[PDB]
Amino acid sequence: FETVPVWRRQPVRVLSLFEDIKKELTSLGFLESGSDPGQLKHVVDVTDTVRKDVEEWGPFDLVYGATPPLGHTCDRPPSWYLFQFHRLLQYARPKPGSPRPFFWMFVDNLVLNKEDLDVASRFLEMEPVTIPDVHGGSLQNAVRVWSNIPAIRSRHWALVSEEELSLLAQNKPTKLVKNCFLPLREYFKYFS
Amino acid sequence: FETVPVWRRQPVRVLSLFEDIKKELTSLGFLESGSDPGQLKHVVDVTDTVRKDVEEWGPFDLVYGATPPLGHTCDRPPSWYLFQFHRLLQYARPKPGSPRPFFWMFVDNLVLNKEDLDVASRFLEMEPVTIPDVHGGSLQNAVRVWSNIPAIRSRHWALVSEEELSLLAQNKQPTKLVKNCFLPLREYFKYFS
Amino acid sequence: LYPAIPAARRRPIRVLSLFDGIATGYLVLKELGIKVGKYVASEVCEESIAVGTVKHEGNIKYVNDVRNITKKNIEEWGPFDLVIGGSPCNDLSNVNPARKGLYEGTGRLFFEFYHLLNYSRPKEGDDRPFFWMFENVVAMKVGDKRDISRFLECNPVMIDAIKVSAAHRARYFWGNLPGMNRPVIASKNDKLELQDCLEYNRIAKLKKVRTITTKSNSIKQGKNQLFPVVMNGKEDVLWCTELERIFGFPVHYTDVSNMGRGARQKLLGRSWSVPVIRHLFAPLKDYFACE
Amino acid sequence: LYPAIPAARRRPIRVLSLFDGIATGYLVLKELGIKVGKYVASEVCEESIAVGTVKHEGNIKYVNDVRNITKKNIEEWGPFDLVIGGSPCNDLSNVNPARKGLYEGTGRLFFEFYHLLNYSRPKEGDDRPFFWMFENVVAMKVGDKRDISRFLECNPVMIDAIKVSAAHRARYFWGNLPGMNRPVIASKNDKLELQDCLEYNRIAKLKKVRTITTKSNSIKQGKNQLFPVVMNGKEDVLWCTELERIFGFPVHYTDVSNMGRGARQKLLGRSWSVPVIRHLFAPLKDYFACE
DNA sequence: GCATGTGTTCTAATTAGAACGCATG
DNA sequence: GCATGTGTTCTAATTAGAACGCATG
Ligand SMILES: Nc1ncnc2c1ncn2[C@@H]1O[C@H](CSCC[C@H](N)C(=O)O)[C@@H](O)[C@H]1O
Ligand SMILES: Nc1ncnc2c1ncn2[C@@H]1O[C@H](CSCC[C@H](N)C(=O)O)[C@@H](O)[C@H]1O
Ligand SMILES: [Mg+2]
Ligand SMILES: [Mg+2]
Ligand SMILES: [Mg+2]
Repeated sequence: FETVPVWRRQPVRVLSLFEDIKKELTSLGFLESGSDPGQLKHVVDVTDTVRKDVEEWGPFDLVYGATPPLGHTCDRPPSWYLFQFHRLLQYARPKPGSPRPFFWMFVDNLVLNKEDLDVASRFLEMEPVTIPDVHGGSLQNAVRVWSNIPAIRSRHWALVSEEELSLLAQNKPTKLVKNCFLPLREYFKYFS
Repeated sequence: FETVPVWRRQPVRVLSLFEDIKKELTSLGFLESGSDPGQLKHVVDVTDTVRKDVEEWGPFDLVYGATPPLGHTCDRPPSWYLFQFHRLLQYARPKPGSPRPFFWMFVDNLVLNKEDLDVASRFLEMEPVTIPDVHGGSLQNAVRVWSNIPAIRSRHWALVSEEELSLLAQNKQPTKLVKNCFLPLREYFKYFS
Repeated sequence: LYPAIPAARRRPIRVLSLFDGIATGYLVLKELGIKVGKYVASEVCEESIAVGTVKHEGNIKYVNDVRNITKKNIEEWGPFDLVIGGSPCNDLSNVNPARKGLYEGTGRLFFEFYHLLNYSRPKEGDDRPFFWMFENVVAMKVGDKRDISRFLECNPVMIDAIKVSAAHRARYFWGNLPGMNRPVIASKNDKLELQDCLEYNRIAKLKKVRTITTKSNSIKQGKNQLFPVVMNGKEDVLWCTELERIFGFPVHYTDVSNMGRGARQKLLGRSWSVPVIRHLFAPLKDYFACE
Repeated sequence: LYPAIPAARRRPIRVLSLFDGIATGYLVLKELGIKVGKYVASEVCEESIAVGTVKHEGNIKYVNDVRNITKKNIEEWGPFDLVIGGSPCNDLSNVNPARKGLYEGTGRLFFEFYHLLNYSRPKEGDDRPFFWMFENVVAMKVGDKRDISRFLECNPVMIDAIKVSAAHRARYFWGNLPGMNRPVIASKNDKLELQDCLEYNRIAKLKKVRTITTKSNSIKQGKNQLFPVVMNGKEDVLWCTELERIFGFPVHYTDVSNMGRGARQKLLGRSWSVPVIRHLFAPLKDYFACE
């Protein structure tokens, strides 16, 4: 997908699953501050939603998937969130002809086991990239991301490995994932 | 076998194997002491004997078989003496039309085990009769006999207890014994002395 | 409904079999008279592959574990006219008290069928024929059956093998095969009573037997688990030759790889009832070449 | 040696088979085309009898242990046109170091064949035909082979199965069959090389196989005892169906009674080489009805 | 020259059996 | 209203495997 002239960048239409990022997304100017629902649709439980629902919910420009934040409050198995995310994604993808750019993304807050990770990457057709938020004096934020966003992947983020990410599994957003979402600014309207 | 008049009783032509009973049968009086071609034939190793060997040896009126008496003289397996006896026995049978009486007898001197004894009776078509040959003061002799001689199957011997008499067998470790069983042959052939 | 195809336009069938087992799909396809252009089977059990290769003399392209089948594999091996499979049910069936659902254990392997099915689907603008079918047990959690139907966007057909075999085998069948909902009928060669599956000088105690699982305890029948067969006035268990006739497989179909009684029952216990699959694949011979 | 019989005078064959094993005699006779009027088998092993009844659908009258057959039974069951038998050789073959010889252990069951053969022989004045045959191992004490021939009044011809099969099997054959000493020739349907007996995707290391006994050690060949078959670049032993074709038995002949690898070789290890017996029974077609 | 064998045997794996399980027509 | 089930597990019988054997062409 090539980049779009600034005067044709229409407002983004997003569908967020299992987690509402309306607050995080409005912060960086993607949704009108007031009374513009048509940009984000949110669903928490998906086991009963059919393609005809997603098709009728209006075409989407971004489909966001996220796991529950680290905490012993998940009735669903960790693999359930991806399988359902992959289930709806093909419901939301437009016709083979591309009228506009279509994006998707799936983030894990370090809840998937390794075999859940290899199943995740096989279904999303890419190995994930890791986004660390390090300041030396802080070890706070770290998530894994599968997405077709061209700029989230290429930038050579700070390379640190998983036994320190499992020091965060001994520990068993504003700065880190807002930096994740910025490259979407170059494709849709900035509301300021 | 109806009995023969005295004036047509020929002398026996006997084949005895594994054991020579020339002395026993001459004493009772079936055999001439003068010797033309001998009427009794004796062989002890018949592993290389064929039918025409027995056939050329002249018709036989009686075929006798015997295991070796108790001792270390048993060079061969115990069952060997029976199987070889049964093999040569068929060689001595005459044509189906029987011109004269044909008798056969096989004696065991308490040599064969029970597995051998039931094999014995199956091949000889007859359960054995035991000869007590035991006086009140002496229980010396004891043998087992299979034979088609009628009086060896007809008459009432005195019974015995076999568990106690297998103990006689390894407590060991002749006339009444089997020569009394040879007597009934006298009516069918000639008496010499 | 897909448009009918004239006889001349028909080409051989190209099918992708996932969790192939002992090649039951290829068997009923060949016994139906359908020309099999290519049969790509993804199976991991060695003895299973041994049965498929030996009994069909290498017409089956085995392409190991299904989780290692890439997207590129589907287009290279493709196109596929038929996509069949039944995932392992040891973590779905109610016979196992320690089942793990379809999201953990071996139940996740269902989503592999869902994943590779979407790869094999003809892209929009290509309305060539394309059929698929998926089998699993009835004794699964209603949440599992619900989710399976969700991912496949289809509701299952239950067909019990008792109508066409001498055994209880109730299984769900998702798919788009022509006329799966039609009433199933018995054929002349369908051995409907256990006596028809037994060998000479063997007597059947019952007309029908309980559901055959991998284990020997499912050969015992009923409350007291009696032996199902009498021979020479002695009670005996079923024979491997008889279990094969019960399932509709050819006699000695699993006489491969020096397999004993237990191994042959393990492969057969997880397989399909051949007449049930024949009933399902029967309308396919109107869409492909037959010789 | 034997007076010829015109075709119309021929009547079906009546056979007494002692130590029948897996009914090799009946199988050879019926594969030849000879009408079997009666086949009386004396066998003690249950699994062996199971093969005989099931594979031949109850045409065989089983009369168990040979030592309980009386002179009356031979005349009731008779008359017999053919008496065949192979006495067990565990106490006669040189492969057993603790052999007990002809007169003790199991070897003494030879005399049962000799005993019942005399019962079956036509009496003098019965010019009707009558044939017989006895088989045992070559690796036998010269005294035992001497004594066997002594009781049978006949000297054996040795036929090695390698002339007509893919395996070493040298056995003596006493009998009076027409032309036993004739040269053994192979048939166009004889599988002469081990590769001809193997299944699909199985490669033979050797062209011929060492003498097959009951136990698994006779499959691995030679000094180092290497596996005989390669499959998918892995060494493997022979299969049951392959052992059957080595012997000339039909495929799946011993897929009976839930028998495993070891049990089926145990029955096959004691059996006859079918093409050898076919070479021996072949002239019988000119003495009995054929349809 | 030296590999061969219609088996007995002892032991190391290996499998066969039964308990176990409970929501559901 | 009990019987049923594309199976896991641990035990008790199983069997598989290789050593053993040596007169003989
Ligand atoms: N990861 C995997 N990849 C491919 N096949 C697998 C697999 N895991 C298990 N299997 C196989 O999938 C099969 C499911 S049982 C179904 C067998 C088949 N439906 C038949 O008719 O016989 C089993 O044989 C199992 O060996
Ligand atoms: N006492 C007996 N009575 C009858 N058969 C016996 C027996 N003892 C052993 N047998 C059987 O005799 C057979 C000898 S092995 C020979 C088998 C046969 N010739 C074949 O072609 O297969 C064995 O199967 C054994 O089970
Ligand atoms: Mg085959
Ligand atoms: Mg229906
Ligand atoms: Mg059969």
